[PDB]
Amino acid sequence: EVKLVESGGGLVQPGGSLRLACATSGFTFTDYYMSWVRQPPGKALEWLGFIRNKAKGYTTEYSASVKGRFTISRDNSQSSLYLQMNTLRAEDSATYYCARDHDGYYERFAYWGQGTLVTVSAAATTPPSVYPLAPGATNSMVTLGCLVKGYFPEPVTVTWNSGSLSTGVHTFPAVLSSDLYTLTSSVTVPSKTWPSETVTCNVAHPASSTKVDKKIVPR
Amino acid sequence: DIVMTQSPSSLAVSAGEKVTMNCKSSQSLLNSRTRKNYLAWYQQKPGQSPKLLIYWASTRESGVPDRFTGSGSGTDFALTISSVQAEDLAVYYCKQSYNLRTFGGGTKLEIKRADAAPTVSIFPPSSEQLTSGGASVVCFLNNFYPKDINVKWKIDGSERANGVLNSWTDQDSKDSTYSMTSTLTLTKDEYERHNSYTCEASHKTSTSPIVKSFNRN
Ligand SMILES: C=CCO[C@]1(C(=O)O)C[C@@H](O[C@]2(C(=O)O)C[C@@H](O)[C@@H](O)[C@@H]([C@H](O)CO[C@]3(C(=O)O)C[C@@H](O)[C@@H](O)[C@@H]([C@H](O)CO)O3)O2)[C@@H](O)[C@@H]([C@H](O)CO)O1
Ligand SMILES: [Zn+2]
Repeated sequence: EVKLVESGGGLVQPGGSLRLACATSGFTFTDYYMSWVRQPPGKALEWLGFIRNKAKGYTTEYSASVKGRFTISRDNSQSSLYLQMNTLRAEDSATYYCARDHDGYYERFAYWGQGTLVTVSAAATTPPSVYPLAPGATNSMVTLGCLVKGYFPEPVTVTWNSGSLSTGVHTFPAVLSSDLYTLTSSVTVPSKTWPSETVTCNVAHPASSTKVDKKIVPR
Repeated sequence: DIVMTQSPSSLAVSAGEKVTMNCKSSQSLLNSRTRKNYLAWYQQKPGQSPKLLIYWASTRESGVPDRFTGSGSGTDFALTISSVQAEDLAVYYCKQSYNLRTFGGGTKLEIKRADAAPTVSIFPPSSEQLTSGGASVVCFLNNFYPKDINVKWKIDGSERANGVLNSWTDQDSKDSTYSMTSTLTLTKDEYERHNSYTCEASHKTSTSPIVKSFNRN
């Protein structure tokens, strides 16, 4: 099981600086180039740089867009990869991936991390309020939701019954208004299963270390 | 400077049908030393990380279905999907690794399917939000096709458009539908001055609008 995991992402002031991390495992870290790739929400992937393998001296190269301003390093005893970002602007706001790169032969990014989201804003970390969307109607199925309102920055995660409600879920893209995000998540279950069996939304906002469970009770 | 450019920007196609998308390089990606074209294709499903489909232009990565074929040489490349499936909804990226690395702008593949009508659900403010001074009325238009749709909010039989924010989802990977939220945000005070709250979904699947409403009491 090759795994790549980015961390260090979150809210940063414009002009500020930030270091991201990429933890790797399940392959000989030292034999591979590793690259960093970013992506503004709704936009395209931009390659930022790589660091070569052992055989090639762990040397770095950068794209013209961030060259002289971003810095890649690796910890070969830990199988870790870093990106150091300086003098940030809102253009730098993006999900950042680390990807396994060249091994000396293959020309592919065979594996990618899940990405960590960076938001460059003077706005402040605001935790979310979480509201229960309870109905009542009737039908053979019933729809419930949670309203996640007034948080900053992105992202939040929403699960239902701790992930054991996986189908019938629609989590909607957040909308920004007056520097705050609001999104909702819907779940559809058999009318027969609710409210006999409980339905709970679990919302997380790691920027503010917020964790909320919200049980959906009949009004 | 190797600029990568992709075509088209977006297209929809029915399941079972064939898709070709193109990738152009500002110079040849043909390594003369190795006789391989350094061009890779990555598939990025909604909310997912990119995953590798093809490398050296035509080489399928293990696990990838034969439905996907990478073709081309020099400056012009193509990812063809022989029989498109509901799960192929994604943005596709080509990437050169001949002078460092550079991604194209991507092709967004959407899936055409039969028209479908939205399931509409309306939700009054929670007692929790109310006591804090706010009142959000939420309406879910779920699992409809196609994406173009209209919501009208009616308070006490009168249309209102202030404080209505709407949000569409990506296409579903299983059934190729869209869903959308319409959220009407009031103060508790305004919410209490009126008694009837109505969400109206108008969509090409019907001449008659789907209406969901609740009374404050
Ligand atoms: C620098 C002397 C000449 O190097 C070559 C040549 O370019 O003619 C290629 C060189 O290839 C190898 C090797 O040493 O076996 C393997 C090859 O796959 C690469 O790893 C290269 C380099 O390490 C460069 O790779 C990169 C880079 O680091 O910038 C990244 C790659 O993904 C790709 O972009 C290459 C690009 O295609 C240029 O090569 O650049 O090293 C080797 O074949 C020697 C040969 O022994 C003669 O000296 O020739
Ligand atoms: Zn009024």
